[PDB]
Amino acid sequence: STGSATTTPIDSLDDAYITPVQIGTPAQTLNLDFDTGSSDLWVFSSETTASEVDGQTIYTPSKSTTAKLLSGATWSISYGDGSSSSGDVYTDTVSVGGLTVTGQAVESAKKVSSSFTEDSTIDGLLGLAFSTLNTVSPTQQKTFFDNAKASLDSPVFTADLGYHAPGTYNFGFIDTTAYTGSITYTAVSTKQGFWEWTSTGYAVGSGTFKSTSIDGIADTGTTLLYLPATVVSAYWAQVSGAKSSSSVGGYVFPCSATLPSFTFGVGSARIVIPGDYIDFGPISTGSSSCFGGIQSSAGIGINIFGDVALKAAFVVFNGATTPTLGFASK
Repeated sequence: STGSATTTPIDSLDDAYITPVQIGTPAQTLNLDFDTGSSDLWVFSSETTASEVDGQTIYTPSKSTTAKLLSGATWSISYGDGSSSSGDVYTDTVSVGGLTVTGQAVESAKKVSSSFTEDSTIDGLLGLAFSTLNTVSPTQQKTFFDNAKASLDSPVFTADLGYHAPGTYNFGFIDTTAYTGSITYTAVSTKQGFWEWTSTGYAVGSGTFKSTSIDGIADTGTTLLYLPATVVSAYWAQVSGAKSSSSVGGYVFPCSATLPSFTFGVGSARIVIPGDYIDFGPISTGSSSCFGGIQSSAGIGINIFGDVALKAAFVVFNGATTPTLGFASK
């Protein structure tokens, strides 16, 4: 089997991407944030505290003839941005782009933090990291990809995120029309539960490539590109007037600037992020200070190849017995 679904930016900045997901019988379609940095499929639901729902579409398990309470199971998750959610668990039929999993753990939110409430466009998350990170207790649950894997034509999914445009998540096949050149594959460590890999270096604009190992995670659920402070300083030093602002929370730059590109290495191959992809617009409405799309990871503990980086590539998440990542230009 295979699946193919379009993923759409939630706003004009590509702050996140939503993909429609069918849950239950008859189908209830919710728009989920596919997140290769986490491993829980959770939704706003009929159980979510009413004051914490503000425009989201909710899953109502009592209206699904295939929903079953997973008795005793609870979940609770905290994300790197400080947001969180928690609740109980049903199993139900879940379909993405024509690919159906029966018995998928659907984690129903009883509580969500304010940033989720405040984002009316995201009805939940669909985790695509390794199932060892799944938070369901006392019986850990498998991700959608893990449950689908054996049925897929090939044990892979691909992320093809658009810049200010829709893109595609495919399951079970590699669309050879969706990229240029060849796909370069690189090793993955699953020791932290992430799609963790080592970039071979970087360049700023037309500058020379610096060969240096940068360990980080391919994370579709993170908006920006978070890299070591040395690398980020070298980038922003090429933008007149750019500075790190403690009050804003990162590097800002004059909105009148033209940003240089940023290149990252995948083995001997190179992925070029155009400068425009690094512009996240005014820090507040009407400001001439703009927020940068490349930020320091120094306070995180891990480097994160988020959407800014991934949207410049066609990315293969290869879930073979020994997982690997593939990157191609497009």
